[PDB]
Amino acid sequence: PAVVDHDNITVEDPNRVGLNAATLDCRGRIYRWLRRGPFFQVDNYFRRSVKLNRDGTLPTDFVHEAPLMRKIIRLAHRGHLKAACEEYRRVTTVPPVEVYRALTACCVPGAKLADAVSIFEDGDSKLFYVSRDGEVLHNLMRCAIAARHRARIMWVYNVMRGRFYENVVVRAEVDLIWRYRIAMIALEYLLDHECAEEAAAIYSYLVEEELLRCDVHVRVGLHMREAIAAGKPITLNNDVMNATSLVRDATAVAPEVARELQRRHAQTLQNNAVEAVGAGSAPWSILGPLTAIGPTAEDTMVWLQQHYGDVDVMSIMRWARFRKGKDLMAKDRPQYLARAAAWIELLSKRNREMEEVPLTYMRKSKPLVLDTNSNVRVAWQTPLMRSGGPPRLL
Amino acid sequence: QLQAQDRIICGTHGAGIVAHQTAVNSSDNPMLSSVTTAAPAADLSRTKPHEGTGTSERDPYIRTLHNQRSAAPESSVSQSHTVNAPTVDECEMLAERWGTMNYWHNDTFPRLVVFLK
Amino acid sequence: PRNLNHALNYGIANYAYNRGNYVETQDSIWEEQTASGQEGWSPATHADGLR
Amino acid sequence: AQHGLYQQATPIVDELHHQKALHAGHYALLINALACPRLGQRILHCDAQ
Amino acid sequence: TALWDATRKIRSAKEAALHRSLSHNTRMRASADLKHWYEEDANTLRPLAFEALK
Amino acid sequence: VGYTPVNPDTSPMVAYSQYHWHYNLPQGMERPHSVNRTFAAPFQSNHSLVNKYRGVWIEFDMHPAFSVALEPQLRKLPRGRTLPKTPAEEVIADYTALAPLVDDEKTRDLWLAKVFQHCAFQRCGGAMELWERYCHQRFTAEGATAKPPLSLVKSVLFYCNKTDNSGWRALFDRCLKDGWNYTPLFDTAQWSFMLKSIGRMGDEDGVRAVLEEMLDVQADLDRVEARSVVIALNAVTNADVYEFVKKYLFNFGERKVKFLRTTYSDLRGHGAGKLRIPLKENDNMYYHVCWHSSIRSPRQFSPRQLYFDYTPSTL
Amino acid sequence: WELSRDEQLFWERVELIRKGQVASIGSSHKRGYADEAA
Amino acid sequence: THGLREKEKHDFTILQRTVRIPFQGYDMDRFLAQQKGTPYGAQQLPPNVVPS
Amino acid sequence: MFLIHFVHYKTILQKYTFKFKHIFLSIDKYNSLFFNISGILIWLNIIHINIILIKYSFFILINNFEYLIILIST
Amino acid sequence: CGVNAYEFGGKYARTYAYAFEKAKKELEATAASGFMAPSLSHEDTERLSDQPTTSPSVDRFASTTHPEQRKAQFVPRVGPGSTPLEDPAADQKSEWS
Amino acid sequence: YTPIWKSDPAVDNVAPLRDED
Amino acid sequence: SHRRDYIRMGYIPRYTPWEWIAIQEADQPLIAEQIRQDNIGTSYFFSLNRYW
Amino acid sequence: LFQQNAYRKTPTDEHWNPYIRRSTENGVGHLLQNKFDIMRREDRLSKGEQDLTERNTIHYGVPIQQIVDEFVFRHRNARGERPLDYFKPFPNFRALRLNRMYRDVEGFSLMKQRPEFLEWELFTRYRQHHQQRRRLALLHGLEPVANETAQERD
Amino acid sequence: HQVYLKDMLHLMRYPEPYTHIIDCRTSTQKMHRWVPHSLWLPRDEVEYALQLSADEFLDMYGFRKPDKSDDVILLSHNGIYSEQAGWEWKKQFFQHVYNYRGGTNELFGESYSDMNVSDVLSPW
Amino acid sequence: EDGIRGSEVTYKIVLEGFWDHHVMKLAEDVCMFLKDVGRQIVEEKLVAVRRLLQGGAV
Amino acid sequence: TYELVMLALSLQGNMVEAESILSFLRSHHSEHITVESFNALLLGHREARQFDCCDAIWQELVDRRWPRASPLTAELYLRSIMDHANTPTSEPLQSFANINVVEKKKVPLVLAQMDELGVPRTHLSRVLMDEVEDSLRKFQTYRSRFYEWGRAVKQFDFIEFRRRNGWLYDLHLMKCTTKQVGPLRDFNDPDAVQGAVATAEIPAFFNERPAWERPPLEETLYVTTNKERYDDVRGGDIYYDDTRGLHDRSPTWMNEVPETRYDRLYGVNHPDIAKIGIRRHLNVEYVNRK
Amino acid sequence: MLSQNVAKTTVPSYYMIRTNLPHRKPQNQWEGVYYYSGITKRQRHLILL
Ligand SMILES: O=c1ccn([C@@H]2O[C@H](COP(=O)(O)OP(=O)(O)OP(=O)(O)O)[C@@H](O)[C@H]2O)c(=O)[nH]1
Ligand SMILES: [Mg+2]
Repeated sequence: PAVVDHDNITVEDPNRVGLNAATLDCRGRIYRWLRRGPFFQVDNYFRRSVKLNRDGTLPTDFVHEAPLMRKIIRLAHRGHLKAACEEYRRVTTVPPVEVYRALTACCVPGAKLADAVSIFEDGDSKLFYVSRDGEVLHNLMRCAIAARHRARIMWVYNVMRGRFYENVVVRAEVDLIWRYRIAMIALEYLLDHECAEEAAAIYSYLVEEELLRCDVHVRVGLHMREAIAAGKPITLNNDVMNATSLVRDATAVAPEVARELQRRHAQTLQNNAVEAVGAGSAPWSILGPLTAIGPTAEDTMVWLQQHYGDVDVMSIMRWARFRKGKDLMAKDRPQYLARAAAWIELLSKRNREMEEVPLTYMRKSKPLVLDTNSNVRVAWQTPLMRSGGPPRLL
Repeated sequence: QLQAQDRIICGTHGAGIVAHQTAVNSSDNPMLSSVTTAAPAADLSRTKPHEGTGTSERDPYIRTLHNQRSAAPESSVSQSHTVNAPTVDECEMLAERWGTMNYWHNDTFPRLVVFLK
Repeated sequence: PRNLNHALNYGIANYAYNRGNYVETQDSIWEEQTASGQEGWSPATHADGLR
Repeated sequence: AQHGLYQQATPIVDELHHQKALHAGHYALLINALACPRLGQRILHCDAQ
Repeated sequence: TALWDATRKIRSAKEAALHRSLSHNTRMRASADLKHWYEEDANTLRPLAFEALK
Repeated sequence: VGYTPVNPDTSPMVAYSQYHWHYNLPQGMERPHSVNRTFAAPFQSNHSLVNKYRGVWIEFDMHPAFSVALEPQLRKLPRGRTLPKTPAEEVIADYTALAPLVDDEKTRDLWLAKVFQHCAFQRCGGAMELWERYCHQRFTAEGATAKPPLSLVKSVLFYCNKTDNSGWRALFDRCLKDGWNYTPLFDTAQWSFMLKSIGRMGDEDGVRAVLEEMLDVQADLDRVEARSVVIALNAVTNADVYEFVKKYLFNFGERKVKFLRTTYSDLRGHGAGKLRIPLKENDNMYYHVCWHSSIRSPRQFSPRQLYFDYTPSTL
Repeated sequence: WELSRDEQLFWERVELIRKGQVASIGSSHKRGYADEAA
Repeated sequence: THGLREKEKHDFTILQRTVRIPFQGYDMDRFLAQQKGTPYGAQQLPPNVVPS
Repeated sequence: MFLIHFVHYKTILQKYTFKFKHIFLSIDKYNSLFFNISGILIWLNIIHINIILIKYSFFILINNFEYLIILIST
Repeated sequence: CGVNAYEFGGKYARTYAYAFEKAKKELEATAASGFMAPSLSHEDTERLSDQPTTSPSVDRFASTTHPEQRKAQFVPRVGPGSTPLEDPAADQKSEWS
Repeated sequence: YTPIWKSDPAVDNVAPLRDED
Repeated sequence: SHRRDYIRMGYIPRYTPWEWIAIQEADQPLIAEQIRQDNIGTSYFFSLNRYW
Repeated sequence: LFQQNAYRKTPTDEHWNPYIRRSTENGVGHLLQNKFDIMRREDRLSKGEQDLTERNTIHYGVPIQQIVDEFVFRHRNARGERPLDYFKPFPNFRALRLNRMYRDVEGFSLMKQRPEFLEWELFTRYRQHHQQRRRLALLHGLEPVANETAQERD
Repeated sequence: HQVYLKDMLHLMRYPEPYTHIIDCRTSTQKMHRWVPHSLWLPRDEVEYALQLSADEFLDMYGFRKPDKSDDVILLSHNGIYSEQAGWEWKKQFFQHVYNYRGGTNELFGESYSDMNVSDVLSPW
Repeated sequence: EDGIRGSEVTYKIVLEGFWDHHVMKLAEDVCMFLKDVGRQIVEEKLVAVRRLLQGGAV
Repeated sequence: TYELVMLALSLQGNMVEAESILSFLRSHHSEHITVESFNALLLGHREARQFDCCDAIWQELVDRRWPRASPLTAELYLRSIMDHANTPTSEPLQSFANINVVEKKKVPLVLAQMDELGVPRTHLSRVLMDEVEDSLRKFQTYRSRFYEWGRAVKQFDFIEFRRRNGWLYDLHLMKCTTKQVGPLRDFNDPDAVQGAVATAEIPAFFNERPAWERPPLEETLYVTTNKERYDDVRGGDIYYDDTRGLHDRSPTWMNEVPETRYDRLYGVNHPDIAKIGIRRHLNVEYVNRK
Repeated sequence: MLSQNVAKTTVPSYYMIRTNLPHRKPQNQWEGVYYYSGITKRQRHLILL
């Protein structure tokens, strides 16, 4: 099989790789050349070199091109995006994942979404999915956040869950911890801007992957790292997890959250009942679906459990803690309260069912006995609307 | 707009112009010389959805009527520029309603007069 | 009962209108085909025979 | 109830209503539970495809 | 009336059993029969009421 | 008329003739054609797939608690599609040191699978002890009930295959129906490496067992890489196993068989260098391979070569 | 049980049939098939 | 199998060549009804049968 | 042993009917348009013209395959 | 006393019992499979040893390799739309609702 | 070119079963 | 399909029949790039400079 | 009989094919799976509606256009059923169609079935009267309103 | 349609009522054993046998003529004669007709031939 | 703009034959086709629009 | 309450009423409407098997982008698509191919909409994702593949795959049509000599001798091969149909077969088969049925 | 062997040279492009399992 030396090319052509016009046996070759696909030269040059290693290792590390990648990264870090791309163009071999991490991370501050997305899309399926990574994805999601693009948040998330092809066949799939983080800033955003649907989707995925308790697992994981550093034994127990400051603090705030839920709900009931009449008080607010809380800690956890208990409330109170690096529980109490309240309100189907507005009751009808219009119908009338009238069936 | 359009175009299998009451019996006409008297129809029999045993109109030799849902075409009458008679439920909410100047001062059923009354 | 007016056409189908009156019958039809949306105010075409 | 044993739930509920320990939203909770939607899952996924 | 409610519940239960059975069985679904669904009902299935004593 | 045939698409005198459609007829479509709908052909490229993992996926399930805690040690081990070059001795020393400190069976075992894999990539021979030091007691020794995590099995097996070793035969046998039954869950890659190593060390009987097992477990035969099957069938000199290998050779596909012949003929051929250890000459097997190939492929008719010596008789 | 019974029954019928053949044909020989030449 | 069914259908098609479209009346309700003998004074007596 | 003698019931009912056309009902044929041929010109070595029916010809075919032929009002 | 009339009497008794035990076993599979019964064609099972001698999966045709001979009847019947009936391709068989 | 491989040994498949029974 | 005079007796459809359209349409795949959906924006910096 | 079932193991043998599966020819019995659908089918057959399972085979019948075409083909232009205006120079597209009765004749009982002498002309004059009524109506703005009750109609 | 060895053993241990195994062996000389639940219709007689009415048939072969819906398995030494008899069972239209290949030889370990035909062709 | 003069999306199909009447008749066919497909689609969008007009949230 | 009632009516398959309810809600109460209503109607139409309304409601729900569609919604509409796509027509339309498969071609469009709406495609039943993935693999392709998909090699390989599975019938290069159909004869003239204006390959089920003219089922009772004459034919057709009866035998058959115990029944119309039959010697009582 | 493998060429001779009869079928315009859409027995098995 022919191979082209790009160093050694001579007029003499020792290897006999060139296409000769007049030699014996040249004909079918010449035809073969004129029959070639549109990308033939380029595609074959690209695939004959640049292929996945027998190990499962990317081609990504090559000596001659390394200083270039160093330059790209170093440029992206000082925040020159265009410069970095102008050098990206000059790259002959697949660049390492670090390149893409740098480029997208550079893309985040200025909010450019489109360029980040096209970077990542350049790394997917073209280049063997060097660009499928936790960190890169993470940057993409944070970009979608900056630019307030809902559909693109969902798009990024959808990419990160991945497909049978990229998951099983390629074996390029994001790390567990990273999936947690991405999904979590997405959920943060959605629940803050009151998007019920996509919040419900992402939350349902968290539920499904057993990721509800995860932040705890990471905290516990660091303490256990220092404990292995000192040489002591470590284990995963419920007592070890409920010893964490996170869990303890959440448990401490629980009754306050529940009281806030109660107040908010009561006042929503009030509003609905007043709008029902178009403004006194309607009967709608007299007795609502929420039961009064007993005066205790256990009564609180139980109450939350039975009324709001389709969601896991403890984990949501954990997530609602930090905002933009600021700790809400230890600085602003009421803001944290209204936030955990809002999030539990949004993520639960039960609360949604009980917070609804009273609607008027639709009349059934029969068509006229003497026809004039097809559009004019005889409406059924409830016993309430006509007192008197003969005794009638349903 | 035919007379009894459904009973005939939609409800009858032939669009009315195929005569289903016909005997397949042998005829003495010169051109009908190919016609052979038919055996009576198969008694307990399960047909293909596009056919029949040819007994009656209710059961033709070839079924024309589709078995799907039938929906008459969507009116080309303007729903927007037409103004109907005011309903009750419209007159309750009349204070929140947004009309065209043609809707308030409309020649038949002006809504402004009602709104003020 | 839906047959109250039957006497007006005996044995022939029930009608809610006078079927001996030409004008009123045609008017009934008019109103029907109006309510069904076969008849009504529609943006004109060049071919509709404006004259 | 949710797991699809209503039979074992009936005596308990009867006895609860007896002592007047049940209140407004609680009945909602129970009647809603009678739809077995922890069974809803096993059916949805396995059987109904 | 109450007894009727109870009986109705019982027959309902028997039939529900049959229904789960027929819906989940492939080899019986193989022969295409509506009859399978009607060839056993609250009359035919067990427990039989007139057999209760023994 | 000439030595150059009229191309019937361009030529009006063809197109517009009585045996085709003249231009004054109404130019519609004659009949519909559903080709791709009636019978559909599955996709097999002549080129192998570009993005496939090509190696043995070791299935890292670790709890995201220890996976944070053990990160400084793990980072030296392989993650997905990443193969750090850290010296094997160091990693084994790390596990030997820290692993008794952690209480989980799952975590320790997953960790160990990763160690084995990392050592299998550098071909270090002193790994097998870790099997006899920790694991052998509760899994392969004296009918111990415990059933090993699949990751571990796959990893150790890949190590025995990469570093040529006898120990594999004890593990493999434990994975059949009556034992742990991990056999249906193996990657195609696994079987490839297995057959390759086994064929290198030259066990006809190991080969027969493994091919039997692959055929039964419904592995993907034609997508088992050619190199490994050729090496494995190369090592077979015994009469019985030879019979078995004809009868088994029929279990492959037409294409696969042609490129088995081709792979074989290249491997003792020009491509002899492609191998780390050169092949050993098996003439009967190589021949029977080329023969199977000549049989299963379609026959071309070359009358001058067949009937070259024929003569008519008036008998 | 029934396997045994049916066995003897079988060889019985085989017997009778075979005797029928030899009797009617007259001989124990039979033709080949025109395809059994080759 | 002998295809007499198919021949029956085709022959029906042949017979169709002759027939007219029926006259359904100017007032079609009235006509249909009169045909069935419902309206007033439209009642016809059964054809008199010679006793056997 | 044998307790009884019985009459052998069977359900032979065919009630479902499945026919599947053999593959050769849908196989292709060559169909042609057929007009009355008004005339013919043939030419290979020597041009020969037949004329069946003399009329203004509405249509003309030309075919080159071996002999040149012109089928007039074909 | 008349068992020898029925299918579960005599020589076929052993068959009946066989079936019976299979059923039990089979039921357990359906209990494990989520009450969606496994394939009647036994395409679900992992091992070739698994599929019973009874299953329709076992390929009984005149010839294994030569496709002309794999027909059920004398000529090769086609499905609606002139789609091949006799030996279905993998994508022709659809299990959908 | 036939036979391809050695035909199966004379083994009787019927006997073992009937012996068990 | 039911028309037995189709090419033989001289009936050649002036309008290609619905069924046939449905089939020809059903046979070939639809290019994915023909859908034309852009919700992001134009990529100013990177897009034109992408891998060679 | 051989043709129907040769090696056939079960009636559904070919039902791996989704298109043979839902064919309703033999009956609907194999497309009923769960009790629920069978109750439903029972219900809707008692209400005189169509059975939803029968909709498994989509049957587009022959369109009306095709029917009329076949009719007027079998009749070699069917001159019996044409309006006389069809035989005069340049008939408009309304004269191009068959003899169907429209809705305009529905209120006139003077002409019974056979209209006597001058009846038809009289009727035609009534018809024109109504067309002018419609014109006056649209003119001064009193026409049917799709919504209207009977008092407003009155 | 072929019937494999497994099917045959399974049909020895657990037989079906209306499944009939049938012996095609031509010469009484060479048949030294009995196939479980089998019945003897020799190949040479098949063409006549199938032309019989059920009564005439019962009379001649001493067992019931299988219906056309029932499974009929054919058996011989090589499988050759069982195949020719198979075509015969097919022509009279029988719905399930199966042929065990190398049947009695695989069963009983006997090496025999229904007919003598040899692989080698005589040089033209 | 109203009526004919204006639209959201304009498609132009340029048909090309070797013979004039070919492309003419072709144009008639394709045109009839797009008349029916066109009616279908636009009708559906119309019922959607009418629903939307009848009421809905923001 | 209302979305529950809608769901009830829908499960019943009663659309008229369900949509009436949605209409009421649209008119008066609109600002409260959730997605589960459109889910109700969707599922409903899917039951009644009206797929154009199933389409109408998805398109409408895409236009108004509120309330947001749910992955359940897309599950419903997509399911509906596959359902429509898998239904057969009646026999008149079944001649050439199964039509309704075109509805699957709808999918890669719908999928695209899911991206624009922010409905993640990875929330779909595994079942449906298989079905839809198969739909994609049927009709979708990229620019890349499309530049290369007509390579002669690929075409011919497809031809070959068809060759190994023995379906050559529909392929272009690989079929050779033989049979011609002759003209119809007019009573208006025998004299007229017809000739061919044009020629087209069309399936034989258009014109083939009517079922009542031809012998009964020819597929089963007659083995027919269309074949070429080996001799030179001076005139006439170079392809003839070789037909033989399935049950055809040599006139000499009795002799080419070994003699049987029947032979002495020769030329006898009503034999006593009980007499030469073995049952009479075999049975002790032997009741003869005749 | 396979009966649909049928000679596409006439016996080699001077009729090929001295006549205007073309050597191949003309391309069929309405024949779709053969492309690969489908699965294996192996793949179906995998999915079901
Ligand atoms: O099919 C192939 C093709 C190519 N190679 C390439 O040939 C080199 C040496 O070829 P070998 O295949 O002889 O080495 P090996 O078995 O020890 O390699 P591993 O599989 O253990 O990695 C391998 O290291 C790889 O680079 C294969 O191993 N297999
Ligand atoms: Mg030169």
